[PDB]
Amino acid sequence: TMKVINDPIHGHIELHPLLVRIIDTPQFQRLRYIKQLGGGYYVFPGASHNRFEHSLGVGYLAGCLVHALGEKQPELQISERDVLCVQIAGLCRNLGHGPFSHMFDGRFIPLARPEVKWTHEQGSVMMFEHLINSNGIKPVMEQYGLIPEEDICFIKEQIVGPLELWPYKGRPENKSFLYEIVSNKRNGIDVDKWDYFARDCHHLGIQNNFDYKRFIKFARVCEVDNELRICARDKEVGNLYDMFHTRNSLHRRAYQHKVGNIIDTMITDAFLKADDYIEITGAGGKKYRISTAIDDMEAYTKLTDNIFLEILYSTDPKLKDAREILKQIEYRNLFKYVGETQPTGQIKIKREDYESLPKEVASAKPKVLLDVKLKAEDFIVDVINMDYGMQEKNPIDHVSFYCKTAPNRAIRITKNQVSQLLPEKFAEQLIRVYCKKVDRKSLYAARQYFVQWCADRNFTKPQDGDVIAPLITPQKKEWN
Amino acid sequence: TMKVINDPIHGHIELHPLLVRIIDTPQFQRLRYIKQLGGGYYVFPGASHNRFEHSLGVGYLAGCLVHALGEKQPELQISERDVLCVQIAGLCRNLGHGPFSHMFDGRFIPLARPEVKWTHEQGSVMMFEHLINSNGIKPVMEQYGLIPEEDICFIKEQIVGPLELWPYKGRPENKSFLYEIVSNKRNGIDVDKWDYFARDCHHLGIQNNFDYKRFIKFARVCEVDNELRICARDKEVGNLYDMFHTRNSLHRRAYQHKVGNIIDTMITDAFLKADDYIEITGAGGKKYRISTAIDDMEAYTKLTDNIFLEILYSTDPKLKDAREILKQIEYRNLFKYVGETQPTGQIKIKREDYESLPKEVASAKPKVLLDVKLKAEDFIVDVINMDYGMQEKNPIDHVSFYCKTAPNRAIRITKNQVSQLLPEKFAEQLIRVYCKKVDRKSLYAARQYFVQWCADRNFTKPQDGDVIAPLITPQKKEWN
Amino acid sequence: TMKVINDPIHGHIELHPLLVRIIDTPQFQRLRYIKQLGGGYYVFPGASHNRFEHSLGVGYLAGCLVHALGEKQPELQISERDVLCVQIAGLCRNLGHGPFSHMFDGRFIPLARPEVKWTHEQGSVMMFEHLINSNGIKPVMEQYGLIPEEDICFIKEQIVGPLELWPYKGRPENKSFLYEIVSNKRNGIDVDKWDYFARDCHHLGIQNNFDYKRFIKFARVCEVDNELRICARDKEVGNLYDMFHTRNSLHRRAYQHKVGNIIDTMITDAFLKADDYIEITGAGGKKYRISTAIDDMEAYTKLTDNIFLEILYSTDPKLKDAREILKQIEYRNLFKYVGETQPTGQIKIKREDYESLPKEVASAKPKVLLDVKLKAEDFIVDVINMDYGMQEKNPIDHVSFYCKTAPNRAIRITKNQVSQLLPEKFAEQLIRVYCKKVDRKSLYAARQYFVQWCADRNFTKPQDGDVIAPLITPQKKEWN
Amino acid sequence: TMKVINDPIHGHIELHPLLVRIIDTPQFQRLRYIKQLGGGYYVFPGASHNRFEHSLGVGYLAGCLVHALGEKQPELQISERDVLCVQIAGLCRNLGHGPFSHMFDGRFIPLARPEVKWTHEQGSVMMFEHLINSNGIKPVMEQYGLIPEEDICFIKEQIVGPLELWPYKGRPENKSFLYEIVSNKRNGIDVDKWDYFARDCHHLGIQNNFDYKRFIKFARVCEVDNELRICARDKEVGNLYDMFHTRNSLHRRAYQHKVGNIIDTMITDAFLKADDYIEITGAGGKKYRISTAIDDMEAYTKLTDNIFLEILYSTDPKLKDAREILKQIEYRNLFKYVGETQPTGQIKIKREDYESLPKEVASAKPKVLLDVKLKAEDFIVDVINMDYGMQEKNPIDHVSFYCKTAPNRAIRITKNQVSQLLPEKFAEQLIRVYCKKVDRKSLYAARQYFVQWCADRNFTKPQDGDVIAPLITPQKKEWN
Ligand SMILES: Nc1ncnc2c1ncn2[C@H]1C[C@H](O)[C@@H](COP(=O)(O)OP(=O)(O)OP(=O)(O)O)O1
Ligand SMILES: Nc1ncnc2c1ncn2[C@H]1C[C@H](O)[C@@H](COP(=O)(O)OP(=O)(O)OP(=O)(O)O)O1
Ligand SMILES: Nc1ncnc2c1ncn2[C@H]1C[C@H](O)[C@@H](COP(=O)(O)OP(=O)(O)OP(=O)(O)O)O1
Ligand SMILES: Nc1ncnc2c1ncn2[C@H]1C[C@H](O)[C@@H](COP(=O)(O)OP(=O)(O)OP(=O)(O)O)O1
Ligand SMILES: [Mg+2]
Ligand SMILES: [Mg+2]
Repeated sequence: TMKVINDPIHGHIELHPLLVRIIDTPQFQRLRYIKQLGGGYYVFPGASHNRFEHSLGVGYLAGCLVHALGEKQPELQISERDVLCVQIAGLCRNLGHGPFSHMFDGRFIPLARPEVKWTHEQGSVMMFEHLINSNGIKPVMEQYGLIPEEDICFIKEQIVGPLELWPYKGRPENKSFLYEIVSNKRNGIDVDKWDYFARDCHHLGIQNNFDYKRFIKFARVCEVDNELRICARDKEVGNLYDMFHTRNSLHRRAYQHKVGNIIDTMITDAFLKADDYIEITGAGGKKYRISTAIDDMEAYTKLTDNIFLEILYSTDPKLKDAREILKQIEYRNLFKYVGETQPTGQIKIKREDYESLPKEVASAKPKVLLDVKLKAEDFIVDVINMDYGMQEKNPIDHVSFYCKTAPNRAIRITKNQVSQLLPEKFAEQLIRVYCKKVDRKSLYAARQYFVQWCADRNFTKPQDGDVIAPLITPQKKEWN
Repeated sequence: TMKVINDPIHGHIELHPLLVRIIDTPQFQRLRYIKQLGGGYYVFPGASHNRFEHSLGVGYLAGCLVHALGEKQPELQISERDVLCVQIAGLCRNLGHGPFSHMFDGRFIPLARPEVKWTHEQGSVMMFEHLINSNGIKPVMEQYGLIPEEDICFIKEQIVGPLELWPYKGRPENKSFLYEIVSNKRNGIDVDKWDYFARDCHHLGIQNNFDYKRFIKFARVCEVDNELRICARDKEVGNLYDMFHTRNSLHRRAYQHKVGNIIDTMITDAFLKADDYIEITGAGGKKYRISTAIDDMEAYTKLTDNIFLEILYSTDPKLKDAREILKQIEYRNLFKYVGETQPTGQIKIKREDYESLPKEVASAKPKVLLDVKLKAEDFIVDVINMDYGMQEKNPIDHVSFYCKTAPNRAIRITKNQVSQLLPEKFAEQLIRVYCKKVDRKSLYAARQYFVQWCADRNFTKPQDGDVIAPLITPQKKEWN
Repeated sequence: TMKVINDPIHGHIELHPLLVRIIDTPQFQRLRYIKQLGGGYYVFPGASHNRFEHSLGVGYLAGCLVHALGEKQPELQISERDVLCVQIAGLCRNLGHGPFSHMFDGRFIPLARPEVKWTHEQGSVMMFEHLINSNGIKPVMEQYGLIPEEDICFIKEQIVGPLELWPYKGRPENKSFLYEIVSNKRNGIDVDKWDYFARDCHHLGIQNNFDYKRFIKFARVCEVDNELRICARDKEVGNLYDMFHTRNSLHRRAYQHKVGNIIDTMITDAFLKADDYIEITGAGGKKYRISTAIDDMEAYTKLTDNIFLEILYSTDPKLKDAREILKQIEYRNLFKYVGETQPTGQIKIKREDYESLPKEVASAKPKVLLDVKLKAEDFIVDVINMDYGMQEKNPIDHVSFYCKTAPNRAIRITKNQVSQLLPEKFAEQLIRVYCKKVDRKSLYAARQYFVQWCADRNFTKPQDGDVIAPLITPQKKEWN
Repeated sequence: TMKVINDPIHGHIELHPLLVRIIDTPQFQRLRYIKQLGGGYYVFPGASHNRFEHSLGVGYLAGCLVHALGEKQPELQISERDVLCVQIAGLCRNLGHGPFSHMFDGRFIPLARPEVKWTHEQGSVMMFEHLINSNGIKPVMEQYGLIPEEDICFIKEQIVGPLELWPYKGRPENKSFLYEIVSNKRNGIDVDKWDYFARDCHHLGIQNNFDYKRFIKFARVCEVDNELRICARDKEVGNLYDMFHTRNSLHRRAYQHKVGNIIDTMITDAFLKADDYIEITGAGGKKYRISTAIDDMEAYTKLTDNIFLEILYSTDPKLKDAREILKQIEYRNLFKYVGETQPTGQIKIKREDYESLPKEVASAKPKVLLDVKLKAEDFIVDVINMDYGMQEKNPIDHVSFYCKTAPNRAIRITKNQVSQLLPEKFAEQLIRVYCKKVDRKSLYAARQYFVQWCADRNFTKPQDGDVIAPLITPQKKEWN
């Protein structure tokens, strides 16, 4: 019967035997060897935590919220079956993450298999399928009153959305609210965030400005457009705006730390140079690469942060180039950050243009004395899209609220009904430039190119522009 | 010699004997009987803390920062004398607060002595003067190397600004940075905030999004316009914006909680009805009122939260009206919140108009069935100015930064150099309306007046407008 | 309907309307004006907390545990009625505390009304009776399914024990376990402790070594001697020992801090000198003293920490003596701690003997040069009984455990089955001596008397004996 | 110049450039891949932390304490040189740890190379030597005013004790107190503990009962027996006893968790079965085993937790046996805990007897019906020595204290001068028995053997003895 796990964020979590059974598989335990924050550990030494513990946390909160709704509203007829299905989805939405988490689907796969479209969510589903089949979980699900045909569909839909109008098959419109819990496609307000805010802050040594327990206490289900949706108490609208401010602030300080990102980049680089030579045994002894392990779940199961050390410790001279990069990390000879700027007004930059940016920076011609001349391959240019989870859209516009005087009546709240101190935009781009040539003079040069390039493209003045390129900044009137 | 105090926020604080001597006086100990958050305790039961502990905290952080600067830059020639003066100012800037803190100078005095102009800062200075003189502190200051003539001036200036060009007398332009520590008139970034953020969050059960220790580690002094000012590392600019976001959020959730404010109001009302009958003995046996105790520091010394209980426990029928209000608080029959709205576009409301607003709301004529008709005296209207500490101004525009490549060279950073996700405005007004008549029907009515009044004045649509006044909201096109 | 309160220790607590109604009375709200830790605030400035918030906490935890038992074991047939009754007892066990909490029943009443026997528990019951009657709570109890005759008895028994074998009337032997929750007379393991551990640590700035949530998750009810009792999982026995270690450690560092205690003593002294002159209006306009207010609950209601300030701020020269003592506290001219010692071996000291100890210390004749000669009235001697809650008894010997392999079978665990690193004794006495004469030479003398007295009585050598009385310590062989 | 690192336990730590240089080496960065708590991660999912972060913490606290002593007492003439040497020793005392930390030197090496004597301390020294030489650190040490000949000796002595009367060469008797900071051989009170208490509690979700900051504030150096030693303020003696209670409690609940230990045991077993086949390249391409990598630091550098996954992911059938054990861990088919007991009175068990205990348990002949008969190889028996760090000795007897009235005069404090509630013994043994045969009937049998064996050897009655072996416990009178 049921187990208790002590978690520093949530305290003692009770786990239903079915969930234990799911947890105690190689597919799930694999998450113990995948850092939540990837290269962030190398900047924030507190951040040792792995996707495993985060997954328990999500599972538990999913459970908390669904239970709370059932207690508050029996009329919903939430069953233990529904509860466990939501918890399982909670536990399992991180199953698909690869080495160093977002480094893998955010940097490595895009560059190593550009044609394929892949997300950790896709992978979570496949890994889940594989986990169920490989471990005879279906019988156990039935033993506790679950219906695998319907429920496995439901669970997958919770994670990834429809597998193709009410587009969901796993549950009907009257249980629409269950899809809003683990991975909310409508506005991004889900228990996944709540766990990582708390867990990441605890580990990074930053403090979390969002109360998820509070939010659970005020959550109700109401009818909205013939769907039953989760609604938040009206006055909590400020807390929701703050939730996304907090998310943005965590990305600014931690998830997109300039050095954290450059380490992610150097690791990705090394993975690219090892991809040809590393072999991972999949189903039936068949062999895959780092970049193809995503095609066989038995291979993907063995693909974790360990790869990094496999490479670092290798003696094969095939891997000399990859290994040498990782060693530079250890000695802390990293590519050097040059600076940060943003596009101006309407200007927006797409993924297809990314490869051509180092070339543009090298093409800048600053009117300054240069010892060394720098080449496109010497520049790395990271473009980062910061938003409130919905590109240009305001997610609070996609949230339903209920007032105390009419608790069953859903309503909408506009930005102007809340505050004038809110942002007018909800998306932006940051551009970081780094140089692969580390010496004083290369770095000095790189600054001139960079700042010149900003001026050429009419980007925003880097904060330290006047100090790093005092001869370049005067040419631009707007800058001063 | 020196004492150690254990504080839940800062741990063990060391106190120089001179500071102990200052602390162990009636004037200072008085702060033990003054709640930091006033009426907020009646909403947030964690908020039992008094100004006393907050004052130690401020003192300590003042000391931390001044010491840190001296360690980092000996060339500043910060003396122990300077350190103690800053700490004393730190300890003493809350000396002038009255019962329930901001209730007293924010609500009570304005209404009870409208002709006088008064602030707790004014009072801190007078109370400090009184504390020094009444306790023979001057000899002790000299004993530890302080020069009372110069230093007492310095201390007062730190708290209140110039007592009347370099306008400060207590210290020269080369020590300009010492004025920026305890009460920063230039941009509001001071240790007072840092302590209350941490202390209030710990007690309220909210979490603080600002790392003051970090800020202290990155603080340097640089020349700016022939002044030596405290400068912050450039990349910490985001943390500063977040500091004020946090401040605004604390006000939204706690310091301006609608019910917290109404309790402050009811306490103010009771004080008004007792002001004629409560007598407080000042200097030479002379007697004062609650509203006149501010004229004699010996009387003000005895004016604390105790007044509230004096009134509650009184048997004198003179005080029946005041006592009856406090009893309604105990039974939780409070004035009832009707709703909240804001002015539109440019509209701004001054203090002189405040008294006339209940009258405007009563003058609204909603086209709805009314059992009761409500009068101006039945309405309370609270107008709340939310800003980043400098009305319409952005305080980060008044902050100086230094880059890592040129640490002595101060620079400025504009909003656009940081983010497009920042606010476009830095000030706003909230209007809350409450009704003194509590029954169902008076309340129902009050909602109609309120919503009608909003429509009449072209204010923003209250969030729950459609639910509380469904017959009123349709008339306004813009609202729907 | 139900309210949510944000508590820093427990987060958001939900409160049933009935409990709200009980809370929103003058008798309950009174607890807002009574410091949990009395004089400890004057040592630990974090400790601003009042009995009110503690009481909410205890209420909530009582609820948590009773709910957990019902969820785990439906066969117990715990009703909502039972739940609310336990919560009410939880909320209400601190109702009887007087000014500065344990100062009042621990020091003041014993000295001021020696003939009467009184405890805050007695008073909690009376105040509860008074609260129910004075506020028409009985109808509201019936409205929510409670049976006042039985339930009010039950609630009182939970707080104070039997009002006179199964000695309880409010509930039968089959619900015996409900008595173990709020105030466990059998072994002292109850939710009251769990709240104060957490709450006091949070405020004092100390850290709590006991996980009550864990304990709740492992709690079961089992049959023991034809009673149904709460049983703890066997392996949690170490945690229980640690619970009492933590309690003892809190008393050592905080609740019995030498200076905290002396302040309690000086406050008590001032109350004694004011007792004749302070009048408090009880039932029918009849008037009481501080020391007699315990006889009429209407008067006791108005007896709070406020008394302290009433006295401090008084101008009546009747109160000059009392007032002067409080002023010495403010200036921090406190009675001076001389030292601490313990009885040896079997020696135990009774409460009646307390009055004769100052006399013994003054009777010591140390062979040393004395400027001043000290008198019995110049000495204060505080005797403190430190135990695990049950004098000489080990409370874990009165705890029932269950094993995982037979969850319904209760068992006992002896000390030797746990560890040899546990204490061999569970009770002891500390003796502190203070001098009322504060000057260098009186204090120097006092140390000689004290240390001599220790030697005479064959008490333990004070830790600093050799430093304070180097001429006295050599005479005792055992000491060196 | 200097770097700042954000640590969740200590906040922002400043690092001197020299220390950064030491940190940014393969030898130091290796610690990132070694779990502080080894197998405890598999029980406490919060415990993801590695030795790396702990090492920074120790470095920083070493620095805090030495600085504090210098500030308090300039007469000590502590130089920046001394400071950095202490910090380097702090950073580097964990350099020698092997995979899963104490699993490696506590279980694996003892069994795999019984003839060799080895500790992580030995290895820390060797790894340090290797780190200095392999990275040209000596020049950098000289650049900052260090004298490698004297200082490297000093640093090593701090870690391991004398390398062979004042037995230390690195510094004279007048700087004796510097040896007490990083690794205190006299009484075990050092900054290593302080960091792990705080860091481990934060991660395990347990709470730490020891205030190291406080202790640093009250630490002074005094003369004791012609040495200058660190002394603690007398009244802090209780906090020290509590420090060790906390240590013992952490071991009870976490470091010696029965299942955590069994996982360590299964990992060890797998390492043994892989030891023959895993090869690790050391100096000059020469190859070592897991068990011999301790002989060449270049090989040891590459020996980390990674080994575990290397084995788990291997396809080599040489490793089938090792791999199969790790897989049982992943599926959570672990050896089963049977129970725990202790020796009685004087009985003590030496290391030489350990191998023979499974045999004794199998030799027990319980008078009960047995389906299966169990063999010595089916039993694991773990013997755990719990003490206060000094076997039978009380470490507080080896601590020096200073009183407030004579701060330069060291003194001693005995147990009886503190409390009678302290332990009478400071060392004990726990015996845990596990069965490798997991089925119902094997497990049932195992309990009979175990309990019978306890009875035979006159060990303490297992807590659940009566439930698991009701037929066996009656035979022993003492048990009942
Ligand atoms: N004393 C403690 N305090 C806090 N957390 C603990 C303590 N002991 C164990 N834990 C943690 C470790 C685990 O994540 C979780 C479960 O541990 P534990 O209760 O010992 O389970 P177990 O499986 O070992 O016991 P059993 O199977 O015998 O019930 O709680
Ligand atoms: N063991 C403790 N742990 C944490 N904080 C403590 C402890 N003991 C006391 N404190 C707190 C309470 C006070 O605010 C502050 C100082 O108390 P303390 O150190 O006992 O000074 P004291 O003035 O009582 O002793 P002395 O006058 O003999 O130096 O520290
Ligand atoms: N944003 C917040 N975060 C954390 N706690 C909060 C926040 N806002 C309020 N609290 C606390 C203060 C109270 O103790 C508790 C209840 O406050 P609140 O939810 O505002 O009730 P209320 O009575 O004002 O609203 P209503 O009656 O309109 O539901 O929550
Ligand atoms: N906003 C933040 N709040 C708290 N900690 C932070 C924040 N930003 C960074 N940190 C942490 C992460 C690192 O462990 C440590 C180093 O900080 P950081 O200033 O990012 O150094 P850096 O090397 O990237 O700056 P630079 O090299 O430009 O001086 O501080
Ligand atoms: Mg003292
Ligand atoms: Mg850097």
